[PDB]
Amino acid sequence: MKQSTIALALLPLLFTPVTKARTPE
Amino acid sequence: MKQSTIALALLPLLFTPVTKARTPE
Amino acid sequence: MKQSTIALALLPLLFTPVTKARTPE
Amino acid sequence: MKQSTIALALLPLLFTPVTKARTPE
Amino acid sequence: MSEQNNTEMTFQIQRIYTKDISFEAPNAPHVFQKDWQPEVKLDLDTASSQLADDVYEVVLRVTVTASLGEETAFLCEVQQGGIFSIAGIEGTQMAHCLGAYCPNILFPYARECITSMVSRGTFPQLNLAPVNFDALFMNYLQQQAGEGTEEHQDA
Amino acid sequence: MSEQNNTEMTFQIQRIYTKDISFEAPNAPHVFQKDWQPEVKLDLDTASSQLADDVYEVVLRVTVTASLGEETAFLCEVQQGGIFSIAGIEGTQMAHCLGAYCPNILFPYARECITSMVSRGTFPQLNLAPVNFDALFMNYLQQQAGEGTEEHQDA
Amino acid sequence: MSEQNNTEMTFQIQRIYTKDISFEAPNAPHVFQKDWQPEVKLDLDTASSQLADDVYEVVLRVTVTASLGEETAFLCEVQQGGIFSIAGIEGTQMAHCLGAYCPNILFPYARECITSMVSRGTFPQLNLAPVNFDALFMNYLQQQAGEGTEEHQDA
Amino acid sequence: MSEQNNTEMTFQIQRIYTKDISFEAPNAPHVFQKDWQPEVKLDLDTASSQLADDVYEVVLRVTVTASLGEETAFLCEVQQGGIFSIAGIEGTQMAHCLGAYCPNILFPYARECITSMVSRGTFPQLNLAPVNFDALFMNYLQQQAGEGTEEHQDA
Repeated sequence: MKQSTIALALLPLLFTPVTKARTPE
Repeated sequence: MKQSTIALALLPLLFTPVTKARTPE
Repeated sequence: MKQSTIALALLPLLFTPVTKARTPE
Repeated sequence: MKQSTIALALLPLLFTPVTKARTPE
Repeated sequence: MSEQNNTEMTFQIQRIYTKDISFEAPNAPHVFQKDWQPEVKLDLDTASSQLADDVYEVVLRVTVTASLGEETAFLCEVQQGGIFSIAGIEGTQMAHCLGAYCPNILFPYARECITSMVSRGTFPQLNLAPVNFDALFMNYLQQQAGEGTEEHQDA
Repeated sequence: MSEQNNTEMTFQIQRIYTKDISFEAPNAPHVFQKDWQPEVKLDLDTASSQLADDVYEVVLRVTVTASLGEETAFLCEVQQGGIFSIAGIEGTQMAHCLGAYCPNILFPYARECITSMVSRGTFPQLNLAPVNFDALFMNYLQQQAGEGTEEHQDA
Repeated sequence: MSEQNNTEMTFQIQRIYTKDISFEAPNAPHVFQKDWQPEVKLDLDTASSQLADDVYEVVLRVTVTASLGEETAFLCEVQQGGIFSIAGIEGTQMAHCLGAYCPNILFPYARECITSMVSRGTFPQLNLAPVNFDALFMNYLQQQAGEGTEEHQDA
Repeated sequence: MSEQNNTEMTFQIQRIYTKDISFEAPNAPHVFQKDWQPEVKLDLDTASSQLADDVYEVVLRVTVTASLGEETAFLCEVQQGGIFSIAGIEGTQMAHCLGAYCPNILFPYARECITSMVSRGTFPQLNLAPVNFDALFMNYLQQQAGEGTEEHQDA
């Protein structure tokens, strides 16, 4: 018997506005 | 953009008042 | 006073005049 | 030196109402 | 039969609340170069609704523009609504009660809500001027009269 | 809001502000279990000072003792002060200006500051009902030469 | 990838402020008598801004809609901007900075600015639960290891 | 600052609110005619209460003094209370949650309540700067370096 209050999750994009912020997957 | 300091003017449209503030009819 | 639940009504003593309203020093 | 508006400092005790996290000395 | 005075009346505050907010700082990160008391433009707008009889919900929309020099700095806006139970009275007497008095109760609450959003936008101190909005009508409805100091001297 | 304007009565608001604010919720998270409107008590104290020639500051210590059930909810006190350029007044009406119309200006601001701190302390909102204490003062003053006053500037 | 302890990458906050704010209680006078079952929608928006060399402002516009089944209770949307001087060590290393830890800077402020408008709109206490994005991005960067337990048995 | 670290942590904000608020200007008339250049003496004090097992109140006393030399401009104290769920982590990570990360949640609430009180006392805007207790705790355990601004834009 447990519950959880409303929350966010991981941003499904991961924003990279700055130059040279290369993300090699 | 305008240039002023605060405002406050006597409502030229007035305020929409109560319809008959005496009898719920 | 007549402090009530939430009312000013009358002050505990007559507030002040503009005359002195303080010790002159 | 801090080139910022006032800025707070760390706490002597690590602030722990849960148990008590610190060095034993 | 009909004495020219505020007959009976009924006034009670039911609930006061912010119904709507807007804040837009268009030139925000750049316009911070300009430090002074920003060029203000307040604009007062109307929003109303009668919920029931003897119950009217009065809103006062306070629109704010603020500018630094030749450009806009920030924009703020609050709609401070308030439910008030008003009864007994009728005519010009209630036209003033909802037209000045009820929005004047809501004015301090809207005032702090503007200055809050200004502070959140890290902009210069923006405080609205304390006006007695009821007095603006009251001075029109009264004949202005006074007295004078009197003396005598014979040389 | 008004008085006997039959003279050169002057009243220009210089400024309204808080010389003292307080909000105290000692039992706060324990007392929130008592989710209802607290029993609220209003109290007043006198304080004021002469700042210049015909320029005078008026301060009202407005107090709100609130309690949920049989224990303290919150203690909310504001010494709401305001400077006014007042002139053209004589006699006991000088005591009426500062004892009725000047606190009348400060009452919306006192109520607001409290009501905002209530909502910040997350207690059920409470707006103090407006009273025409101005009139009650006039009735008493106009039937006596008893022009009394207290010297009190603790503000 | 910054495998060794050193702190090569460096952070300095120039400024934090709201560039846009909007609260909307569309049915506010009606919404307090309605069934209080808040179905709160969470919506994230991103805004980019470069102010200078190495001066990058990242903005996160957080939207909070509350719906009582079919009827909207309120809306609370805050564009939380923040000027952050971020440089020294690029790629996924810097991507964990700007896109994970920098959100965590703005997020307490964006929470509070929403919570403030809700409280001013006289609605019950609403706080969005804290989400550590940055740790779960380290989970993909090089996994989450380093279980510390510097314990102190005492009361 | 290069650590991976686990999250786990059973965290949920139960309720945030102002327990205590205060603003004192006993020199309020005299100080307004002064040139505004105060020495802002901050004070940071720590308080709590156990409400249950794994339910603990984090209170952080934020106290802002302002003195224009020997003239005290004002004093302001807001004690921001916040009920939080703590479980999962123990030792210095739990100490990070309580002594940095949880009053970081409470920081913008305390901040706005102080700057509001300043503007209520009609003093110019005094916004508290972002202090990372978290990043200061990241400083120990390891070596602390810092890269400088390289200044690079190309097209």
